[PDB]
Amino acid sequence: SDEFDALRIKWATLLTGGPALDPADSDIAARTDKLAQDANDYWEDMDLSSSRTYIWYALRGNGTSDNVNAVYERLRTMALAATTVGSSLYGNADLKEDILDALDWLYVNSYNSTRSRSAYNWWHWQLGIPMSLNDIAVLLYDDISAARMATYMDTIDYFTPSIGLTGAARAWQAIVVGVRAVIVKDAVKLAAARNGLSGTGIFPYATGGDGFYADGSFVQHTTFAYTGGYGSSVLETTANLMYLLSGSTWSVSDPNQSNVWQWIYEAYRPLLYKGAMMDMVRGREISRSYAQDHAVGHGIVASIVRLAQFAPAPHAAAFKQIAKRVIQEDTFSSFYGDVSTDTIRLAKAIVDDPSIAPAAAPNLYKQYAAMDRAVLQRPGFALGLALYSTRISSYESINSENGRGWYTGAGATYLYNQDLAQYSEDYWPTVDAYRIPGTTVASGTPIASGTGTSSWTGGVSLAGQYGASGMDLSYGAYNLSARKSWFMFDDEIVALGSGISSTAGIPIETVVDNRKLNGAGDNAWTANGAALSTGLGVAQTLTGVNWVHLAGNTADGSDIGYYFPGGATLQTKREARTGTWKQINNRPATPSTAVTRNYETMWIDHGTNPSGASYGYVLLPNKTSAQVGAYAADPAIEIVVNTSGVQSVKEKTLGLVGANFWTDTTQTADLITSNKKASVMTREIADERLEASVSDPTQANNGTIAIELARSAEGYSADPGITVTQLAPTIKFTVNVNGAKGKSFHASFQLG
Ligand SMILES: [Ca+2]
Repeated sequence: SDEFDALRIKWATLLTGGPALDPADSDIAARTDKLAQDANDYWEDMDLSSSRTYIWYALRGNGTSDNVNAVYERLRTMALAATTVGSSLYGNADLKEDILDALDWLYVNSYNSTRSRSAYNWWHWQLGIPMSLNDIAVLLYDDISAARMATYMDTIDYFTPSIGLTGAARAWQAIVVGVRAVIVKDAVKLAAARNGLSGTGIFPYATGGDGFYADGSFVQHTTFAYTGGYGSSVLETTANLMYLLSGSTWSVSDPNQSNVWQWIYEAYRPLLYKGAMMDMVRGREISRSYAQDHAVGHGIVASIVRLAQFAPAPHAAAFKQIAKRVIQEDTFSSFYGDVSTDTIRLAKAIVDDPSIAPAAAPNLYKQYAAMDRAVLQRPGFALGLALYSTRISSYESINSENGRGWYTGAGATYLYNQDLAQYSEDYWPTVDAYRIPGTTVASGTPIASGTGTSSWTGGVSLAGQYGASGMDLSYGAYNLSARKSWFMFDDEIVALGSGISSTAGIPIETVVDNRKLNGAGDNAWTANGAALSTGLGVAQTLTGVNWVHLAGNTADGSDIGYYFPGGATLQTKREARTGTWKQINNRPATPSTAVTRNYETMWIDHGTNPSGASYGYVLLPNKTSAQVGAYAADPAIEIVVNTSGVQSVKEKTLGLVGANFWTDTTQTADLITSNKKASVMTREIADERLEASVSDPTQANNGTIAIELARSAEGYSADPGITVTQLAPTIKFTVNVNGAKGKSFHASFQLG
């Protein structure tokens, strides 16, 4: 034997779980049965005639990349079932041979070097198919003759002989070149595969373009927030290749590989909520039925488990603790239910190890400035905010996918609570895409896929504990502008809207919320203390509303409260909406089955052609009806200002004052004065100290932000970049934001 055979067997185990794959393990056996069934189902439908014109009738068309890719996937599934201990197909020679004959038929009639490397869809021809074929070759290696291996591997080398792309594509090329290298035993190619990981969009942090950013963000395709879509792919592929090579002659030696640990801590951990990977960072993949938030999260944990296998201390350990917690948290979808048998094996080992304790749940406010995203994690809930600007696109839609993604990133708020299923169970193909929670739009009117014309999108973070975001709205498809802010405190989030103006001639509205209800659509809900009808199909206007309470889809942990300072008039409707995934993902393989989900939708009508309109509401997660009423009677927050010049909210109980200044002119919000566009938050501890965080969300200020605070200080300390010019009678300092890329600068002043 040689180190190649050693590596080959290493990858094979990664695919099957290995010989020690305890078939007695409940979950393993369950997974191995689902596997064997799918294989049997395909095998029984195969056209085994030597004169066949296709492998499967439902996937015919030797030139349709979508179909060919699917054909290879099936053959891959069949191979696994034929090589996974415990499978009812393990070692079945007939299956093995039928699979190899299929590959030969495909080589002759579809996948070979006479085809164009760039024919639609190039992705299938260069990455998708090779990844499946390599896996098959590795699994049925022993039963593959030289003559056959040649046709398989020679074809892959033709389509993808090297690594030259970036981000996910580059990683996919690396794993393609790598596994083939192990198969044909090409040390040169194998080394190139290893080096591939050091390229753009992978190990090294990006300061622009595709890749992981130092602030935790992930971008793909230049302007799209993609941590949970393409980022998940880079993570999975990077983890699989690193683990494979680890300890071998071609182990990854690039020091930047430690960046990988940060992706988990900073890029993923904050965007996970009890097993779900937030959709706001999944791009057009939200329109994929097989990749709903929990299915995706399970994939990310699988990757964390893969890294735990070779990562150094104290990372391997932390990875296990994070994985454990997530697996225990997700009571919607069994983590073991949709991951590899090897993942299950390595995961059960972590979960069943009493010495490993579940990591603490994240608790913070984080500003993903590089990708116009922000997140708040608290006990019982998490709020995700998706924005867009001149740097980040509204939404992505290519290959007929995500056709209604319009407002999924235009000031859209995503609330995560104990209703783990909220965004899964066909939320995307049924929800009214024109009414994404938190957004302000021209009623029933879409917008284009692309960046905006405003750079003021981002926010400030106060020690990662609290924060505030803002977005300068101005759509290109039609006329509509506004200043939208969000202030994230401890148990509430305050959304402010000002200067909402339009000449479009289309009724303008701001969505307070749009939640998928229980199967019966009978969730109880109240307004000002009076129960509201729970019937489906009923529309109703609520006038002079101070507060609304909506009972969650779980006995507790998912209720949502809404407080309206100064009262409001809400337009609402509870209805059963029908749709199909094909409607938002028009690809041949997409299921067209109809689904029906219930929704409670609430929004503010700003009328047609409003001028300087505004709004203000507070999201009170998990509070009961009584608690919302109690809050409403003596609210913890207070709106300091809500003009097109400055939006400011104070949180009385915490001594917090947040303010978003929208212009480059001196303005004042409570104790805070700023001379330029800025996002600011202060925390005042009576007669002791005043904390302050400042950021330039535009990421375009090449000088400073001059801030003044209406308090007299004795002393201070501040992050580099900040220069204090005065402490008494008032606090004055400037913030050097040239090249800050939307980061927050902190300062703490000793009052006295
Ligand atoms: Ca509070």
